[PDB]
Amino acid sequence: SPLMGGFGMKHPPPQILIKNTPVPADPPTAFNKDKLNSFITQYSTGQVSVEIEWELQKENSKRWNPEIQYTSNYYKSNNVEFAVNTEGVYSEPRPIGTRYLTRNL
Amino acid sequence: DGVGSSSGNWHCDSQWLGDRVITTSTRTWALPTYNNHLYKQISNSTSGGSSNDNAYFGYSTPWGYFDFNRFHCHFSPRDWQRLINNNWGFRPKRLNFKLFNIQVK
Repeated sequence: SPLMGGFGMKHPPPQILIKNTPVPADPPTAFNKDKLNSFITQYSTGQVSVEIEWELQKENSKRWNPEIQYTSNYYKSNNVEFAVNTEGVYSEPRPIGTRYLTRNL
Repeated sequence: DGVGSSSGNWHCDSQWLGDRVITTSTRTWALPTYNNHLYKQISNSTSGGSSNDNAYFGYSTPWGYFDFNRFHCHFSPRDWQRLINNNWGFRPKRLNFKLFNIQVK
């Protein structure tokens, strides 16, 4: 199990590598054997989509009293947590774990 | 059936399906003799009431009655927490009622 947290796999999702194909500038009219070092300045943009299906393990606890749950605080604040600021900057105000429900040992 | 055979089992559990939750609750009850098997006319005069706003007339019966018209009679605190944290609405659909293991002393 990865020490930083997560799922350890011998064959994880493969690395996806992307590069802009070089586009040479105008070459000299006389042959030169050296590799070209004059290229048209280029960059690329586009959209990327990733879809992941997750399997869930439902809880079947017989605990009587209510569990601890992650919840936002109703108390008034200048900004909504996990939202944008007045300058459009998105922020994550706190780390959120996964361990709120309980089960016996 | 017979004296030495139970007429029912203890059923108390909650079953959570996709769009439905089934709550079952079993309780032990005690029923005394009310009014010494008599019907009695009652009123604010019999109870000593004086105010016009609290005057009444009615009858007290030797019968008891079963009441389960409170949510905690069916939902445990954990089930209630699940219902309120995971659903936009709910409503009762059908009812099953049982009396068993009668013991008269």
